[PDB]
Amino acid sequence: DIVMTQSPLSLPVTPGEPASISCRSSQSLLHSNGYNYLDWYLQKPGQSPQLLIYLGSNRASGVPDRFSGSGSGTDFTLKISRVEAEDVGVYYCMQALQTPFTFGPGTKVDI
Amino acid sequence: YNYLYRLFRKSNLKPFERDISTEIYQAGNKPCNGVAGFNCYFPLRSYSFR
Amino acid sequence: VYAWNRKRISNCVADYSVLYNLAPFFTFKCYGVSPTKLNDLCFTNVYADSFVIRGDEVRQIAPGQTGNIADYNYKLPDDFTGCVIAWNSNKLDSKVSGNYNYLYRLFRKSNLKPFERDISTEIYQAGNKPCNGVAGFNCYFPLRSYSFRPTYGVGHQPYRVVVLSFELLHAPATVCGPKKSTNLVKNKCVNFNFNGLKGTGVLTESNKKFLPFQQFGRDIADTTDAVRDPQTLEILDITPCSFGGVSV
Amino acid sequence: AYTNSFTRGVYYPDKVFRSSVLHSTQDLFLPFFSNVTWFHVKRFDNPVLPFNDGVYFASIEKSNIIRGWIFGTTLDSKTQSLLIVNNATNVVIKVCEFQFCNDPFLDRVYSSANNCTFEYVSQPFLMDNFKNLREFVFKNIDGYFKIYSKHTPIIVEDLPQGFSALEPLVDLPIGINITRFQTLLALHAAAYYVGYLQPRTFLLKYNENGTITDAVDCALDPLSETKCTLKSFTVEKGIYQTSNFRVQPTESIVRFPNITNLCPFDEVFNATRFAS
Amino acid sequence: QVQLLESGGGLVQPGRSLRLSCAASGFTFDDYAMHWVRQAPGKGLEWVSGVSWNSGTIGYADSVKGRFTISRDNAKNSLYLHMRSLRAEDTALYYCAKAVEMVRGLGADPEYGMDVWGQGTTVTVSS
Ligand SMILES: *[C@@H]1O[C@H](CO)[C@@H](O[C@@H]2O[C@H](CO)[C@@H](O)[C@H](O)[C@H]2NC(C)=O)[C@H](O)[C@H]1NC(C)=O
Ligand SMILES: *[C@@H]1O[C@H](CO)[C@@H](O)[C@H](O)[C@H]1NC(C)=O
Ligand SMILES: *[C@@H]1O[C@H](CO)[C@@H](O)[C@H](O)[C@H]1NC(C)=O
Repeated sequence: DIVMTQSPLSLPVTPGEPASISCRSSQSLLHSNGYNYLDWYLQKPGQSPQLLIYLGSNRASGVPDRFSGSGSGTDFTLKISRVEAEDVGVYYCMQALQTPFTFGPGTKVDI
Repeated sequence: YNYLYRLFRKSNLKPFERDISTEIYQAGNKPCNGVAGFNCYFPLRSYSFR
Repeated sequence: VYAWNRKRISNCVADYSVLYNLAPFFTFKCYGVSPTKLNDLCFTNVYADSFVIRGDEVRQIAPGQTGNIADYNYKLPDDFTGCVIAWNSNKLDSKVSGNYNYLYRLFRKSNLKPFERDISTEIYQAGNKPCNGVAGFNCYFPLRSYSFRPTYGVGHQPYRVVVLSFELLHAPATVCGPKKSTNLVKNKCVNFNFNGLKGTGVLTESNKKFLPFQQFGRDIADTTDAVRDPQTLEILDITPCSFGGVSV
Repeated sequence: AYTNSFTRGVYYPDKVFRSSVLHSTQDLFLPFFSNVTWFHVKRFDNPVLPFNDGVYFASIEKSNIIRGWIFGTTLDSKTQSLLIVNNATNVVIKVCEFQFCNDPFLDRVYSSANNCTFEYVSQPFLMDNFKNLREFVFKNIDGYFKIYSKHTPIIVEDLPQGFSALEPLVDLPIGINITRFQTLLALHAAAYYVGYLQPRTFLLKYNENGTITDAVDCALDPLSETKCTLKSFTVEKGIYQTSNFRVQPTESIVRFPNITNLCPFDEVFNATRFAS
Repeated sequence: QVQLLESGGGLVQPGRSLRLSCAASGFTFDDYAMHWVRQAPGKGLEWVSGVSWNSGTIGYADSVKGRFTISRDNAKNSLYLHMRSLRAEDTALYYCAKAVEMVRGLGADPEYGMDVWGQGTTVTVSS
């Protein structure tokens, strides 16, 4: 029963520059272990979604090192160091601490 | 339940020896001090002959 | 309990003493063997069945028992040769709004066979009209939900049950008990047992080159001369504690 | 083709250490001086050879092309079988059902995980400018599965003239019905051999370190029979008695005088009218 | 290669039942927490239900609680999602995803990391 939001709602990015997206929650996701349970997913339009970051900032397997995740408490950020023509779609942040899980409304990135 | 039996004991029996003492059993590294509880088994349990 | 999970266990030594050294496992009803005795016993395979039930239905997990759990959910055979472990868990398994992650089969046309699992949700046609998959008069959903609550009664408070079955049938044993390496007494004459090799004599320190895979050492008349220390890969000669013909 | 296995295929029959003694064992061995099946590789060959009792697999391999083995009797997910592979620095011995293909290859294509029942992981059995000899004795006994190994340099194709024992590499008590084996490798000039072990009685000469240094077969030739009778390698001049020449029976005979009495069953079964 | 195949889609009237099935091939079935996630037409994702490695469900969505019933079968590597009380608002795609962290490989057990996704079905309801 936790509600999360993202900002900006939709931002146009141009290939060759960084971009920053923020995901905000209602309850701090700091566990007793001290790990953040927010995960970042990219659902490309017309294709099944894919994992980008899990466990707050730990990079997912098989993705390039152009993505960076930061934040803690109730604010987390995803920064694409360099954006290109294959970085368009929809981004979501999903909780993994209090069941049931939730997915944010989603940010739409385009050219 | 006129008939009962033993299943836990510190050491096995002797030929023609009838162990009879009603001594609480300690199955753990900790004692029992004559009080029922964890690792505290009464030496005799009863069969349900039906 | 209707969809009970079964974890096959093999290729491993099971320290049963660990769980035997824990008060919370208050209900430790075993049948056909002694826990202490089996800690030096071996089996080919072990099956670990786990599920959660109410407080007072623990008795139903037993051979020759009847009820919703015993007839429709988890039936033990008459010739059961294993253990039953059950404890109360009001904190994790329960909730303040009630738990809905739990189901028990209430209706079924026929009693289960021992260790049979049934996860099919098909309306129990109790009457003579077909149900077509929609609940109604004489048409009941097979499962219902336990309302586990923190303030519930003990007989209704949650309970986790673990059932261990042992079947060493025509199979190379893959599960034995961890009989702790006992002491080793050297230069004083003893009776010894070394990994199924149990003679009598005095243990000593050896110097004979031993190939690593080699275990024993046999002299002329197939006498066990050298034995690899089971833990440390060293060698212990076995020459009978010094003797020499006595003449007067 | 056919070649000569001069003195090859001697594995430690027991984990029992000895020293300077000779031990006339009697177990499943590969007899000396046997015609072994020879293959080599555009032209190739990969049948399903029968695993009769035991295979002294040999591979004079330049650069580690042979990639595991597959054993069983059907190999089509009907019967529980096994698969052994050699990853870059690890090996896997699994026991599952499997469905294969005509040309499984990599840059595989088969049901690796199906109704599985046993798994295994270890270091790379196939260690690694010589065509290093990779002898492996594959055998199963009493419901157990045994393999042996050796890794020796080879200079430049036929088996060498030398004696090398085989340590028991890894044991594994699977115990399933097996009849036919198939080798596995990848091409993108390597020889794999298959002998057949047979019940046989051997003499073995353990050295001062428990290592085998020589072997003698009892049933090869008369002089070897003497050696195995005197329990010695050198045989002094003389006349020895070794065994007993005996002829075997040929066929079977049963005898009985002409039979005259037959039970009157017809009179009951073919009776015109039965009683009430 | 790891494969997640789901089946069970088709037009069904409101007030009926369905049973989606997801088949896994290419990994040890009992060391990954499966998940069921819907995907409404032209909208964002929405978590539906899940199951741990030991066939223990981990709750369903708040707005769907009361009808859905998930079940697991490790012997056949098969996950099923019985659906009850079908209504017009249940038309959407459905993917079955898998966790990433193997159990007991590191505090508690993992449930996050929906990495591999099969192609969802097209369950729809209308009259
Ligand atoms: C008869 O009594 C003696 C005296 O207690 C027992 O000897 C002891 O046995 C216990 C275990 O039951 C050991 O812990 C002691 O070290 C033994 N020595 C002592 C204290 O005498 C003896 O075991 C009893 N007879 C039988 C058959 O158990
Ligand atoms: C356990 O065995 C290992 C060798 O396998 C040894 O190094 C270690 O000291 C032993 N520890 C004990 C005594 O439990
Ligand atoms: C045992 O191994 C040693 C290693 O140096 C070797 O010198 C010796 O010859 C071997 N055993 C024999 C043949 O005595």
